[PDB]
Amino acid sequence: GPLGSGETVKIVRIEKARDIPLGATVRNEMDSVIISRIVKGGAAEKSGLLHEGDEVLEINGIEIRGKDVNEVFDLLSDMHGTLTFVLIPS
Amino acid sequence: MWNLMPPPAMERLI
Ligand SMILES: CC(C)CC(C)(C)CC(C)(C)CC(C)(C)C
Ligand SMILES: [Cl-]
Ligand SMILES: [Cl-]
Ligand SMILES: [Cl-]
Ligand SMILES: [Cl-]
Ligand SMILES: [Cl-]
Ligand SMILES: [Cl-]
Ligand SMILES: [Cl-]
Ligand code: NA
Repeated sequence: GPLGSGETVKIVRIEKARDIPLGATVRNEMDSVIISRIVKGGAAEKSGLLHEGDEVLEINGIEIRGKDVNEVFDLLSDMHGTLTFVLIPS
Repeated sequence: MWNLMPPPAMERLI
C-alpha cells in the first residue's frame, strides 16, 4: 500500500435462492468487480458479509475479476445454493 | 463541472 493489492482475502459463504437475486449490486473499476450497493432485507444484507468497496475475485471457482458486470449479472442469474465468494475487503 | 467529471460506473444487480 498504496501500491499492490495487499496481503489479505476474505472468504464468505452466502445462501442464494434460485431465480432470486442475492441483493447486492456490482460495478467495474476496469477489470475488477466491486460491490456497490445492498438491497434492504435481501440475502446479502442479512448475511452482513458483503459491503461497499469489496472486490469480488471469484465465486464458486469461477474467475470473476476481468469480467464486465453485464457478464456477472448473467452468471449470477443462473446460480443458487451456497455461494462462496473470495473478496478483497474494502 | 458537468463536463470534466468522470461519468458514473454502470451498476448491475446480483
Ligand atoms: C438443495 C436442493 C434441495 C435443491 C436443488 C438444488 C436440487 C434444486 C433447485 C430447485 C433449488 C434448483 C433449480 C432452481 C435450478 C431447479
Ligand atoms: Cl496498484
Ligand atoms: Cl495488506
Ligand atoms: Cl476479513
Ligand atoms: Cl432455491
Ligand atoms: Cl427460489
Ligand atoms: Cl433470498
Ligand atoms: Cl441490473
Ligand atoms: Na437463470
